[PDB]
Amino acid sequence: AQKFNGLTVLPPLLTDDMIAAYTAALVSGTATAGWTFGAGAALQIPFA
Amino acid sequence: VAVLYQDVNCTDAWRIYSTGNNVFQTQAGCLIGAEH
Ligand SMILES: *[C@@H]1O[C@H](CO[C@@H]2O[C@@H](C)[C@@H](O)[C@@H](O)[C@@H]2O)[C@@H](O[C@@H]2O[C@H](CO)[C@@H](O[C@@H]3O[C@H](CO[C@H]4O[C@H](CO)[C@@H](O)[C@H](O)[C@@H]4O)[C@@H](O)[C@H](O)[C@@H]3O)[C@H](O)[C@H]2NC(C)=O)[C@H](O)[C@H]1NC(C)=O
Repeated sequence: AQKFNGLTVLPPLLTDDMIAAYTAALVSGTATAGWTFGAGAALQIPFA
Repeated sequence: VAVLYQDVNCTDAWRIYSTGNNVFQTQAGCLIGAEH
């Protein structure tokens, strides 16, 4: 009915897979390098 | 120009104004006039 009366819903540019990929990259960066004071050149460090 | 039809499945009576040489399907609908 919505479409028959000329009301359309458009898809977002970024899919769910892309957002999940971004979050996975952020978590991996925190676990591996854990950059502090910004997001530049990752510096590896043991988690402990 | 290129034309995107949101509610048409062109994979392999189509409700499109005109066809072309670069009709193909995407996750956003049927696209005509653009090369992939
Ligand atoms: C737009 O339409 C396409 C094509 O739809 C086909 O044609 C229309 C007219 C109907 O007859 C459909 O039933 C036809 O499929 C859709 O793509 C199809 O999507 C379905 C559902 O996801 C797919 O079915 C799956 O296919 C797999 C097994 O099939 C295997 O063999 C076929 C060849 O016979 C091959 O294409 C496929 O890759 C496999 O090797 C499997 O994932 C699963 O079990 C299921 O059967 C079907 O394969 C798709 N067909 C094609 C040609 O891509 C689109 O989904 C539809 N788009 C939208 C947005 O709705």
